[PDB]
Amino acid sequence: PLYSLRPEHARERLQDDSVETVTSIEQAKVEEKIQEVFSSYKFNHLVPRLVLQREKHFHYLKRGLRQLTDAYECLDASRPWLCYWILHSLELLDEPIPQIVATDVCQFLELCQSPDGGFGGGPGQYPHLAPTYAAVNALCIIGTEEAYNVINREKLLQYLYSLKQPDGSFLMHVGGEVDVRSAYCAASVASLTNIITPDLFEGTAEWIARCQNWEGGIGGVPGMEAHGGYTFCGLAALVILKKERSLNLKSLLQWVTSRQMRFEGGFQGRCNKLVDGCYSFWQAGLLPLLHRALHAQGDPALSMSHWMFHQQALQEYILMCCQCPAGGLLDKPGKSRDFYHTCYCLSGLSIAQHFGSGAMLHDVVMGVPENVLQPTHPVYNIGPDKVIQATTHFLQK
Amino acid sequence: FLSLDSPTYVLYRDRAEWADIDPVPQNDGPSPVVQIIYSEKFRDVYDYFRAVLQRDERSERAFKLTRDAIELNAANYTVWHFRRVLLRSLQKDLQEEMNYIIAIIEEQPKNYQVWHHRRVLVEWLKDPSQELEFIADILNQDAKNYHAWQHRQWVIQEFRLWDNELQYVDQLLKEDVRNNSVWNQRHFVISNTTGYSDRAVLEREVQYTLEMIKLVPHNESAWNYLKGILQDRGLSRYPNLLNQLLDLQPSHSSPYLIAFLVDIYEDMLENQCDNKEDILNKALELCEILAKEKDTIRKEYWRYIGRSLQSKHSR
Ligand SMILES: CCCCN(CCC1CCCCC1)Cc1ccc(C(=O)N[C@@H](CCSC)C(=O)O)c(-c2ccccc2C)c1
Ligand SMILES: CC(C)CCCC(C)CCCC(C)C[C@@H](O)P(=O)(O)O
Ligand SMILES: [Zn+2]
Repeated sequence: PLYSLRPEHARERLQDDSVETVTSIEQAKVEEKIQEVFSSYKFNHLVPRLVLQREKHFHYLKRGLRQLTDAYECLDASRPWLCYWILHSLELLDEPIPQIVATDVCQFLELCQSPDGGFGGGPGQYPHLAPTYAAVNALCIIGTEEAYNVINREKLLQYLYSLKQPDGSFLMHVGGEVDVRSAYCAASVASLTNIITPDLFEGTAEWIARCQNWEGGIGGVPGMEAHGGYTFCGLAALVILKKERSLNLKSLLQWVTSRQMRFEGGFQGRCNKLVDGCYSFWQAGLLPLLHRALHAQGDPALSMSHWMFHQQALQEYILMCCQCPAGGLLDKPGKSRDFYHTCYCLSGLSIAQHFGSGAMLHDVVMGVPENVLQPTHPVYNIGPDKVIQATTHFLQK
Repeated sequence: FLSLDSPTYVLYRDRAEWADIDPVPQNDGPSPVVQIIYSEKFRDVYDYFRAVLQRDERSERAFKLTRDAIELNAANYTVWHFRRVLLRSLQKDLQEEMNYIIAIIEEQPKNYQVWHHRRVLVEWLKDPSQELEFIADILNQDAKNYHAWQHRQWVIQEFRLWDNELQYVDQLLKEDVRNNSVWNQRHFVISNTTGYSDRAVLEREVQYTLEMIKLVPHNESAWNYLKGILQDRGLSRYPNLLNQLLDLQPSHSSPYLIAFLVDIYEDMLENQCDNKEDILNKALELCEILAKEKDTIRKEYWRYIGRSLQSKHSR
């Protein structure tokens, strides 16, 4: 049956060593609700809900894309992301985006774009590399002579150069903070709109490295605990910067891998911390990169079939513990769905279903054959094709 | 003088001190996307914020206006920006400010702008006295708030405040030895103060680490830290480590060990050792238990340590 379900899988439960500390307790409670889910098949189990609410998440996404309740008042200043998650999530699920919204989206983002490069949380807000990423990384999903033109590649570059700091790392926004998160946005963007000068990220690779701590993973800023989100940022930025090898790849792999839960099946952003869907991409997003890393470096051993993580046990979690009855996906069972997770919780499924190291390919689609999503680029988390198109565009300039 | 929660709170249009100005409706274009139906109170505030911001009005009233724009969305970096400004110009009392930000942060600790806004103030006053204690209280609600720890690392570096941190680390360690964040804190206070090259220091830690290992065999932190402070020099450099870890197979087994060994045997296979054939299997063997028994979920990985080790150790 499904790995997660198997009998002897209840060996991978928590042994707290008859000791108890908040971490223990919490991990304990999760293992309960997570178990209850798996065990929840004793009465009927013919064609399990091992289905992916294609249409159900669609309403949530289709609708949420045009209007959001007063609840979303907290995302008031990150509106372009609210576009990015949805547009992406759709592509993953595979719903053509209406060529009429296409404009509106563009027409919207064009309104956030500050006259001084980059984009803003919304109409009339100061430019900031997060939304700016969102916006650009979004415009590219649309990939039309219309989207591509929205971006003022000239100014974007100037903005970037402003956040640019001496030690290499950029600020987030003017007078804002600094952490890998920053560099990744710069890189991700500049590369797409092909606006990189040989003197932009001077030192940046060097900095993103000072981030990799004693745990082999990477942290927000030098000295900070290893964290999956930042890690993805750091590595990805370097896959762009073509510096992967600058880190201790072996000390890194060891970690990521330990990030998967020997029980649940998903990942934990940090050692000794509850599991969490979105990280299904943040963490497991890493291996498809670490693959390109080693292989490039010239390593044999690397498989030719999967990624270095239990792809099944991951899907077996995203599916049995992260989908909402009503729609959209989430953190862990019993947690208010939101377009963020609904995004990265799926991106984290595409990863686990698809493999493409070399000209060869081999998927592993758990659940019903109607659960295969579209591929997702390992570094940008967008159509592996909308990416090729995007670049193969701005380059002609 | 009011608050946004006080019953006697009134919108701004319905106010006198605010009748000599016209609101600025957020233009979302003819055909809006991902639009929010802002509540009356919320939508109102900002219509007024804009009007100010747009008029770069460095007024005392705009200031108060911000506090509210912040309560509605303390995640709005723009509003935070225009705030520091008002602080600059109106030349406001910064402690009067510190008190305000301690509050907010206490309220929404998982925020970015609210923290960075505390750092700004602090570097302005050049006085971190309050910090170490504050952060601590935050850490006493969430012994793992990233921001809290990060803010702390900065406050400790920028102001050379080490002296009494290693105690702190040890303290919270009792509280919850499994706290991976605290473990990272330790290796911050040491690598930056005494370092681990010191024979006594590296000695001291490793010993202790092992302690926490025996006390709680499955604490995946104690182990990552043991492998953590001994991995640079390589493990083959500390022979005894391979025997002690062997006196744990019984009432202390854990896949966290199975691996350390393998790890050890790896570094050994990288340093011309005797029995460059007895270990090479003694370990490839241990990779089995992992992938098929003790740590199967990581089967795919192990089934690579195996391959890798063979791929470079034969004939
Ligand atoms: C237990 C702590 C949980 C932290 N978590 C936030 C959960 C959010 C998800 C969205 C609905 C509300 C709750 C993850 C997280 C961490 C950092 C950022 C992050 O990047 N930080 C900035 C984002 C600025 S977008 C202008 C901040 O100001 O907080 C974000 C993020 C990402 C995109 C949009 C909005 C947010 C909050 C999310
Ligand atoms: C913006 C990105 C590309 C990636 C962000 C990745 C993250 C999920 C970041 C997590 C932030 C941290 C350290 C946690 C905070 O929520 P807290 O300090 O409250 O625990
Ligand atoms: Zn999450």
